[PDB]
Amino acid sequence: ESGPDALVERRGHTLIVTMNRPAARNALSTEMMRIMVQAWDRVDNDPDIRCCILTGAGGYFCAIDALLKGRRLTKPLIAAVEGPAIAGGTEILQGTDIRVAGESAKFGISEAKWSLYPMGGSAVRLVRQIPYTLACDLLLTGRHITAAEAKEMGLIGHVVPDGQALTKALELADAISANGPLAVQAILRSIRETECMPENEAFKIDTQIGIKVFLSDDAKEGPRAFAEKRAPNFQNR
Amino acid sequence: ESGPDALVERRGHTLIVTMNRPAARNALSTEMMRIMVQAWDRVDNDPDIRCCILTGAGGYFCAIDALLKGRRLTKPLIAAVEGPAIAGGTEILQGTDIRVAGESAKFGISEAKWSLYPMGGSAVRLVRQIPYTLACDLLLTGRHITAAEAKEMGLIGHVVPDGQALTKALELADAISANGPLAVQAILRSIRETECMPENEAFKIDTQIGIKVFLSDDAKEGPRAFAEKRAPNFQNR
Amino acid sequence: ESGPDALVERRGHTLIVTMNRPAARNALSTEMMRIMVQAWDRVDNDPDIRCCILTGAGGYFCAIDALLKGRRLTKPLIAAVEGPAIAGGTEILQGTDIRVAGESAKFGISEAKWSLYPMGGSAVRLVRQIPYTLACDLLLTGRHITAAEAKEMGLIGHVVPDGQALTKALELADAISANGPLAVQAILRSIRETECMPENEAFKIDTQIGIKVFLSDDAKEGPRAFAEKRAPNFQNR
Ligand SMILES: [Mg+2]
Repeated sequence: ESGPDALVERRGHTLIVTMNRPAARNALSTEMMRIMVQAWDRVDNDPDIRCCILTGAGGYFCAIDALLKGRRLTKPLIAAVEGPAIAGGTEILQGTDIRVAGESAKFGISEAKWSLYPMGGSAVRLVRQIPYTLACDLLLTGRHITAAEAKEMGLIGHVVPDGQALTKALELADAISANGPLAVQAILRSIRETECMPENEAFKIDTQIGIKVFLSDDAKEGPRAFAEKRAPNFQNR
Repeated sequence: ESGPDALVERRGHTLIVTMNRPAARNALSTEMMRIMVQAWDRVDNDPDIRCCILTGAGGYFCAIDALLKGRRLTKPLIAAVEGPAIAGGTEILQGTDIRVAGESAKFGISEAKWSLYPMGGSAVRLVRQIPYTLACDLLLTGRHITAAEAKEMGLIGHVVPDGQALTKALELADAISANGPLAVQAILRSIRETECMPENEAFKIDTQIGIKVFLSDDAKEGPRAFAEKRAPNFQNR
Repeated sequence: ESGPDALVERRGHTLIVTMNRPAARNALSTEMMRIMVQAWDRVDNDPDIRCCILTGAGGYFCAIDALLKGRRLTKPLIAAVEGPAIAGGTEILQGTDIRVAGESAKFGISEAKWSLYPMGGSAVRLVRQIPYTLACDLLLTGRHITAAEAKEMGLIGHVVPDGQALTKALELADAISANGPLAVQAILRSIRETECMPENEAFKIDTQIGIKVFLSDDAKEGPRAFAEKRAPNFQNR
């Protein structure tokens, strides 16, 4: 209806991306997606950004690519879900790392009800992120579930009262942003680089990623801060 | 004891396969397995079948291949488990997609207690379908668990009062059968084809499978039905 | 402070390894790690050992390699966790198969708080062992969780009152040790050998491992014992 189809805001080291078509339940638009991709590039390219939050306006969530298919942000992405996260909203959710929902949020992948296909990658990701039979139930029946059920399935990690999803997400982003950005981002890189590698092969990649972190200046600041019984002040190097 | 070792029945678009040796707790027989494999071929070859249900007779579950090892049905398979699903019964369970159990059902892989090995593929599948340490507990101790515990582990998705497992399974099959068969079956195909592929490689397979669905006639009927605010009438093309 | 940095004890077929630096919250030392690796070799080389338990002394857990990175014991390993299992303790935990914790135990991977990296392999293993978003929460925020929360996540399987973790672990080891060691160890071998192999390829490895078990003398003793309605007496051959 009014304004840009996605808003981008900054809060400390956290970049907040708000899908903003509330009159259309934040249904994806091409302008919404262009704003999202450039925010994604901002997250990757700005060393001052340590965390990203994805949310929707107007009591809905959503009902280089869109749902981050073929691309994943190099910094942590927290979903703050209020209200419906159906179809596109649940596919996007699987491209986020940490997941908070309001109590009244709903999840579901309804594409097959209309003989459509989930193009956002749910048929690849969902069985890898929650127990197989629970994933199959969602993908094949297309039924909608509550936030409580989603947490029970392991699809999200936190359920908060309605309206507090963004608040809790910002608490989590504040904890991430206070951690060493080089460590946080190396962990993500390892998770992605080692996917579907048997662990003896994966450990070789993971060990080299880790040793690189230990060679940083920030890896000296962390221990110094702990010995000086004070909070660390990381510089992304 | 009496009758064929497996019964096959039709209910709408759903084919129902009933392991039928209740005097022997539906222990697998070669005649039971031959009847199962030809029912499986019926599911795959009959475009009118959109869903399959596997259950057992007589208050037991079970206590191209048997437990669908080396072969998986190309259409969704729902387990309706009443009573014991031990050893063979829990291996078969892992070849099904959606899983309903009566409250008094029991699960377990007891082979190692007798220095036997689970030949139905549990040592491959189980750690991939539920959390690693829960899978290890089952496989290495051989202990039996309740339906409630199985749902807690993510091994099954639904627990219903005793005797209602098939009823709930038929509700779920009715929802699947009302969905677009080309979409439902492409999702399964993607899940199977992309297994253990890193997601950037998997997404290429998954995208092509999906686009093929969108090119179908049924993918036009689904949206037309929604716009005409009516239920869709799919033709498997 | 006093005594060897790790104790090794035997209870029937079970070898018990106790990280023993309680004054330092059982923080890993090089002497602790040397004692652990030789105990590991004992587990692998002694046919009389059928199960191993890893625990810590003094109401802490821990706060060929250390956390079994690059190496895994060929026999089942049960963690008995009392008190803090932070950082090193939670990485080690992921190299164990069956997991018991006292009610007051705590888990967490805090490395990133100090811009350090989890060198024990958590960035590879954790997302494979529990739901993706729960793993990401732990690894990226570094926050600590209770034993109840860990069981909810699927990170451990059993929560017992404080002080009873080793007792429950010994119950579980007794059940494992009574099972056929050739079967138990083949299951582990299959799990490890088939990791990240698509199941149709994995099943070929898993079938050959299993058939080898069935050719053993113990695979005849198990059925004979059941027919003689008596407990089996396995000889690891
Ligand atoms: Mg997995």
